[PDB]
Amino acid sequence: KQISVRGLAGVENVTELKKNFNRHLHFTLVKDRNVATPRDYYFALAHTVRDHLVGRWIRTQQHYYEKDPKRIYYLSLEFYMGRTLQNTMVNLALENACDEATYQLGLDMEELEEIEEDAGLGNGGLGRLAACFLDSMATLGLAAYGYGIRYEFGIFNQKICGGWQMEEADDWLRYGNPWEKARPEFTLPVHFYGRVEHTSQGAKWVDTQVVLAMPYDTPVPGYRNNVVNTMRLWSAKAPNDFNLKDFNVGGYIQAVLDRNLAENISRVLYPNDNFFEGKELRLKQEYFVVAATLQDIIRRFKSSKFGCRDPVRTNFDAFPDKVAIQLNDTHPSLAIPELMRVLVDLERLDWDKAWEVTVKTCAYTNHTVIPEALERWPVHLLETLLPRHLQIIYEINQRFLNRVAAAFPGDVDRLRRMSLVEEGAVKRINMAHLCIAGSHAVNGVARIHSEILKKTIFKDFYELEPHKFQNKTNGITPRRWLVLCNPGLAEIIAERIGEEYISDLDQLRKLLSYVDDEAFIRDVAKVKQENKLKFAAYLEREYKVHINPNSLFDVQVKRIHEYKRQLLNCLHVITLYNRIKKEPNKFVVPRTVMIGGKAAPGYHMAKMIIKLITAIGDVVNHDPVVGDRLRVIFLENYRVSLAEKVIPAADLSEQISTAGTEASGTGNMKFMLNGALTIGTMDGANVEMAEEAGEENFFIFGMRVEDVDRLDQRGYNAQEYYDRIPELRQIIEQLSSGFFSPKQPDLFKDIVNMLMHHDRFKVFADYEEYVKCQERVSALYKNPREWTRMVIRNIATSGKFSSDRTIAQYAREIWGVEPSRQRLPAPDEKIP
Amino acid sequence: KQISVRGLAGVENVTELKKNFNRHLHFTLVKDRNVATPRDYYFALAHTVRDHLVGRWIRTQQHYYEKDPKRIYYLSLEFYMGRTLQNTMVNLALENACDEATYQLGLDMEELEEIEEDAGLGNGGLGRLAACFLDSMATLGLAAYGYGIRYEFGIFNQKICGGWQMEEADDWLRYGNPWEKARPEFTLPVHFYGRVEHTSQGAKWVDTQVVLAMPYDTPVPGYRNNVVNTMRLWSAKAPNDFNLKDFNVGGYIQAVLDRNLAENISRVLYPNDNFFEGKELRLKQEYFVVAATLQDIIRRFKSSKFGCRDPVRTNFDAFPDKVAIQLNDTHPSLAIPELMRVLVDLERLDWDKAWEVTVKTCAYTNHTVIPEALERWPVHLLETLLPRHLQIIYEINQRFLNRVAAAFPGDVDRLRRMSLVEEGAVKRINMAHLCIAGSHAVNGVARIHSEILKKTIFKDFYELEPHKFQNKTNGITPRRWLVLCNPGLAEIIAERIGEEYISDLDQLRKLLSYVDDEAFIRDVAKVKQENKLKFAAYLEREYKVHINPNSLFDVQVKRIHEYKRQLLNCLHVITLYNRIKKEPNKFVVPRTVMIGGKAAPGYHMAKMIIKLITAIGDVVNHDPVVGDRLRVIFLENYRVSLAEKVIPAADLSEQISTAGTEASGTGNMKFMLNGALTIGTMDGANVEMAEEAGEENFFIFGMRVEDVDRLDQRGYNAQEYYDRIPELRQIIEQLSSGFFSPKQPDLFKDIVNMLMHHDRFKVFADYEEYVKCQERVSALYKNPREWTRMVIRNIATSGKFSSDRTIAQYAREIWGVEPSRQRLPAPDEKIP
Ligand SMILES: Nc1ncnc2c1ncn2[C@@H]1O[C@H](COP(=O)(O)O)[C@@H](O)[C@H]1O
Ligand SMILES: Nc1ncnc2c1ncn2[C@@H]1O[C@H](COP(=O)(O)O)[C@@H](O)[C@H]1O
Ligand SMILES: Nc1ncnc2c1ncn2[C@@H]1O[C@H](COP(=O)(O)O)[C@@H](O)[C@H]1O
Ligand SMILES: Nc1ncnc2c1ncn2[C@@H]1O[C@H](COP(=O)(O)O)[C@@H](O)[C@H]1O
Ligand SMILES: *Cc1c(COP(=O)(O)O)cnc(C)c1O
Ligand SMILES: *Cc1c(COP(=O)(O)O)cnc(C)c1O
Repeated sequence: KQISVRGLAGVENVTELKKNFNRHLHFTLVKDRNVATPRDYYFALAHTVRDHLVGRWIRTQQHYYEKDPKRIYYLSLEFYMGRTLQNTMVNLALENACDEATYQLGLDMEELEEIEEDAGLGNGGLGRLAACFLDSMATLGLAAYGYGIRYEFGIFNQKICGGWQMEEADDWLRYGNPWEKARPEFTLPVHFYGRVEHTSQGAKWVDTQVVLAMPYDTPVPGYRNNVVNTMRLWSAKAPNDFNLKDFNVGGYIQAVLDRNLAENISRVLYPNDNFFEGKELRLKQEYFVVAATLQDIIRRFKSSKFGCRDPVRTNFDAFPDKVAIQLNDTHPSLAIPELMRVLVDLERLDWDKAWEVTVKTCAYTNHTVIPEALERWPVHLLETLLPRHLQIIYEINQRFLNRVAAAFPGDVDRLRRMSLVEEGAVKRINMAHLCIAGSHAVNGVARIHSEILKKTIFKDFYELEPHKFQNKTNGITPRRWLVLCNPGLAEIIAERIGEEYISDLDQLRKLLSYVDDEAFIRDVAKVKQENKLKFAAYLEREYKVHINPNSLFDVQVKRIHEYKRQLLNCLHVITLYNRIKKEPNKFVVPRTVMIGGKAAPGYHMAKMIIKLITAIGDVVNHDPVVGDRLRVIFLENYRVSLAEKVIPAADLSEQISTAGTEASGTGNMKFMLNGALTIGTMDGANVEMAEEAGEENFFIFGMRVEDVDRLDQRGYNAQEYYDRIPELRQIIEQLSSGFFSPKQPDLFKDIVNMLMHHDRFKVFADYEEYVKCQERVSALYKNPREWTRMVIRNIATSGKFSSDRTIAQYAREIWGVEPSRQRLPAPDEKIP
Repeated sequence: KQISVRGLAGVENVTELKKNFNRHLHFTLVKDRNVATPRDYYFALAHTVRDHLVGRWIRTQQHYYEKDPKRIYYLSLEFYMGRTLQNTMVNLALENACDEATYQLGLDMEELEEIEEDAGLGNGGLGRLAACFLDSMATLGLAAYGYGIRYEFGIFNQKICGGWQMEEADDWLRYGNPWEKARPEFTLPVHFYGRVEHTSQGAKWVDTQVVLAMPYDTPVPGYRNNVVNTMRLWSAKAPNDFNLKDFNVGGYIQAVLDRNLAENISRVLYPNDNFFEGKELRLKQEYFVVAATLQDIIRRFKSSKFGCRDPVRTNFDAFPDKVAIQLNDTHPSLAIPELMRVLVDLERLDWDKAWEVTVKTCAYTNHTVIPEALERWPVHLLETLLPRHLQIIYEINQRFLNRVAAAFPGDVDRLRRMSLVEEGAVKRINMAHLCIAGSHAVNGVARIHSEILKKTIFKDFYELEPHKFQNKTNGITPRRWLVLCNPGLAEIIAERIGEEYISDLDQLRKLLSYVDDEAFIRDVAKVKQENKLKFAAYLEREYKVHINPNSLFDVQVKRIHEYKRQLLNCLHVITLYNRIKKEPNKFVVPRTVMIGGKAAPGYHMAKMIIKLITAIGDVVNHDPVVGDRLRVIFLENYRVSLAEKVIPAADLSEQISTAGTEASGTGNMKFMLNGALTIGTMDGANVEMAEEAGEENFFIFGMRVEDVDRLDQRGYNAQEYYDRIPELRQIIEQLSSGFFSPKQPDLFKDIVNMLMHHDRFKVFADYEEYVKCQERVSALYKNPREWTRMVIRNIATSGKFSSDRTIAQYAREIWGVEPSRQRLPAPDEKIP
């Protein structure tokens, strides 16, 4: 029945909304009632909600121009936004008035929200982080700017055909985007290739090709405080001139068709999660965000109340007190040599003076320690495409290694290990060394990840500069991740403690005084039950299904990777299958195991792991002896809007990374706040979460970081595990015999040789502890009342994992900025 | 001071307009007064004017769906619209209220109209015709549809650098288009390549690639009668599937970058005027309009009150009484085999029965007799790209030549001359033969052009089917071409005869009773003078100039071609130059000779002719002895909105085509209605115009069609002319000596060898008569009063050259449709 505090259904504003809705169907959409579709209705609603945003967005921006804050620019190559409609109504408190208004126009608003396409401009974690951050910078009142690429194809749509992933182009822009404001008026040029001449006073980047960067702005509304900040996303556009001009007389028409070569820089998002691919088109995407963003930054500093102020030079020795740029991973590292290039080559500051300014402005977030994720660009590729930025990266290495030398006299290996230039047969630039060297702050995303950085990959850097290294554990936004996807839970919590918790999540602690309160136990388990019934039917309707809603909904949803160990969960699922087929009239707690997530194309192992899951589902789900008891499902095309549907309905969250690989995790937190219990290793933010709810209100198993290290020193031999555990040996035999692949028996023999001979993530070493820890999960699900009271101990202790906490600490400890909860005055106009 | 009847500046609607204008700056544009530019103001105005259009457009279309007219589809690959803002206000009578409203918002509306980009979706004549037709079908109340390609780059922008044309891409869509309504909702597929299998009952076009055709609609408002018709322009979009799907596993990312190959079909307009280029991309553009349009046509027949009606089959033996398709030139000829393909292959009608339906639906306009303009497609290219349409074109040739054979027994040369298949070493299909064979009507665009067709190129066709051949002389729209570009002239005429003439131009005859009326002579010469002063300053401001406004403004503006004979006008200009330098203190009527127009890139001669003109301007305009007396100017980037500025200010119209080459002409008519006097040959519609004003109120010279034919029989020898005329011989010597090219003396030696040795258009044969006829022009300009009274005899007799006359005859004699002047009721809605 919903009607939670989705705000007020004010009679006035409901008459105002129905009116404006009907106006956009007519004037904007040019459609009449006896020819408009649901999609037409979705669009009229989008444009009406978007109209209540703009006086606040115009006022917020006018406001920062006269009040001149220090501004925070968050540079990221991914912004994984998902849908905007419900969120904007949550934030603007329009949700009950517009469901009334559409109720009375006769429509079902929840039906129309499903017509919205996700903005899938990110891959997984790093980009959802960027998107959660944005909401929390807007809610904390900060003059903050998200800058990225407007990709026309975001992350691909995954189709499973014959158990295999088939990729499809994510054509999210086809029907339009009501939430962007193209600003061609504000287009800027980006230069590529060319050459350098060092003439008279200095270096000059000459005979470059030009690509134009065209801005498109989306409003980011804070939670109910009248602040609407901007995300500025750049599109690539060919110049009107050389494309034809100069002697490129190989066809006028061919010359016009070749504009595309240059518009290809923002055509598509590279589909890889935690993996570097040294592709020239990725380096152009990286350089293109940085060049157009830095011109926008320098232009707002110059012409923001310094526009007035002369008397000596444009003094950039105020630039760090007016500017902060956060580098989200090393994909924007070119911001360092680019700020040096404009400062030294264009503004003709002195190197030392421009460097000090660059360091005090810049800061870097590391997102993984895994080697193959790290960005090490071929220097042949850097000086063709950016010959001046390679000069500048050489000068910087030289001055930095002279700082190392002077502080660690004679330690010639330190010099070679700290170098930004990796001498090897294919000399490369290590971009994370660049970022550490040119940022005043470097941070990890969970305390364990941040300690691993200090003790192993950046230890040379940490003893040279202890002061750069920090931690800022990730967060999730309680607006999307609690009140937007779980209005039932938010209602029952608000009903007991109020609504002040959505901008102050630590308040969830007050729920601890209701673990022993019976009305609350019935309510917490009833929302969980409605959400499970609502997801059961989602799959029978939108994908034909019959899952059983009374089973434990066991879900692992995240990008498909070997470190994430979807395969361990796979090994758990066929044990349980085989225990059942051996003692079939033995009771067992029923479960639906749902596993979903995207594989990069060409990550062959990840593509085999999808095929293994669906192959376990083909057998398990069609065995008459198993019945209700076990159902294996692959959840196709996992994305942000599916995550808002499957994380509310889950009972068990599966976060089983090998310890020391998952830097933080954030699905982690989405499940803890929404009432699931976590099975997991002492990895990433899991460690912090078990610390917040009590180890005992969590299900930890497996090796700790020391134990993987103790096992690598020995040498990991999986033949030992196979040999010592019959249950495991049997799974391996089934796999290699063709039990799961009848017609093609040797299909999964790649995963078996991987597990048996070169498994980097030690699946078999965590298997016994995982099957045992999984017995304890089922034992407690059997006790409903007690499963629900540790769920309440998890929800009530989730406050630390709100992004408002993360961002209030980035603000204070790195940007040097202060958070506000205050409402911007922002009404608007009126005259007659 | 303007304020003509540009309608009423109603206080109410002026308050309504200022209000809505301010609304779009805020809600649509997201801009505030202290940050909006002129372009922002232009856009808010465009969106407010466009809002008064939509209830009429939605009502007009609802109206044709219940009233079910026969619909007229005008298939054209060019629609040369120009700007839409002023036109829509002219047609909707909003022009005085919006100039008041913007006056009071403080803006200058005439300033904001100049921010509008032309829709330059056409090359010259054929496409402006299509655009004039559209306005007149909407003004005559016809259920008519313009269908074309939405090109992203229309015809190039011409820059002259060093006297040479330099092409630039026409990026008209950059800042947006407020007048289109994308309708992705209504996307349809177009198939290419594949193969045919003839299975069981019939042929099947199998294994085709698919390109999606995406519709974009623009409103076409009739003059003040509440009718708003649609122009539907198709965009090419890649499928989401094979682009990646199938084994096109040569990169996921490369697969996404290759979507462009298919979106290239509507990237750019081929820049050639009256010239065929057998390029595969042109044939895909041609097939793409036809396939998506014909699906739209069949779908509105089926599902328009026949949607209700069953009881036997969908009977297409009602299709010609419900449908008319006009083929604008042979660029849509594929409509014939495509209607046969759907009817025979898809609806499984019998061939004879589907053919009769195709002929009675189809009709064809020929636009030129010049050979190199004619479209003769390589059959290797037709059966790769469209293997079924080549089967169908073979069957049709076979049945047609069996009709010829039966009626002209034994005439084996007729058979080979009438064939749609030109056997030659590169077998080709003659598309005009196809069009004659599959249309029930074929028409020329001027009576002489239409007689030339019957007597020479299609004479075999005419004696086989006399009944197909017709004439429909072209027209120009008096809305754009009189009241929109010349409000001064329209005011003074309306002031004496009223305003009913703008939808009934023949009324201009009433002005004949004011040739001997003095108030009218002062008024007709004063508007001409204001318009000349307003164009003088246009070039000094927008291009730095100082032309003299008291000189005779002598202008030839049209596409650069050898048949058009810009070179004869060039030969006139240096005679006059040399007469002056020989008798310098002899008075001569001063003139500014303006020549402008676009050359196709790679039409080398046309590109030399531009260079010759600017080279005559470099010498002539910098001779101290010449002074005020002669100024040669190249009018750069001639397009529709420049034509609205230079045709009002002209005194002399130059239409000097070699007789029998210009099929009709329409610049012709624009100048006659706007008060210029025509110098011209007895070519195209010039013949009809001299017939309407009296031969004597015109300046005819040169060979008539018989004389060119009499000279070709002899053989044309230009050495005879050179030999017999000293003035000519001298021009040739100057040209070949380097008089006009000091630093590179042999630069124009290509044009001299062309003139002297292989001039197809007989420049020198019309030279004596042209210099002599030009003496008579200057003699009358010396007599102001008498130049103005023959101008009044030209304006007063222009009525026949309105497109409402052309279209009322296409309607009656070919579409079988009746014209209405009645106002559609069309107000709109209201409720509380
Ligand atoms: N030159 C100016 N005069 C007055 N207001 C301005 C000016 N420049 C910016 N503003 C205001 O501040 C906003 C900041 O623009 P931007 O620098 O692009 O983020 C503008 O949209 C206006 O509200
Ligand atoms: N995320 C990944 N993890 C591990 N190996 C990968 C991953 N993505 C790709 N690969 C490997 O790296 C190559 C380049 O990446 P891609 O074309 O994206 O698969 C592939 O051909 C595989 O050999
Ligand atoms: N199925 C229908 N029911 C009612 N009105 C319709 C229907 N189909 C079309 N119309 C009306 O007629 C117009 C014609 O659409 P079209 O066939 O696309 O040119 C629509 O925009 C509606 O105004
Ligand atoms: N409109 C034209 N009239 C005459 N010759 C032309 C024209 N356009 C092109 N040509 C010739 O035809 C060839 C193909 O056309 P284009 O590439 O458009 O110039 C050119 O290379 C010239 O040889
Ligand atoms: C939050 C989120 C993630 C991150 O989940 P992890 O378990 O941290 O990998 C990935 N993808 C989607 C769609 C998400 O919403
Ligand atoms: C009307 C028009 C033409 C046609 O002029 P002609 O003299 O018939 O060639 C060509 N181009 C433009 C821009 C026009 O407006």
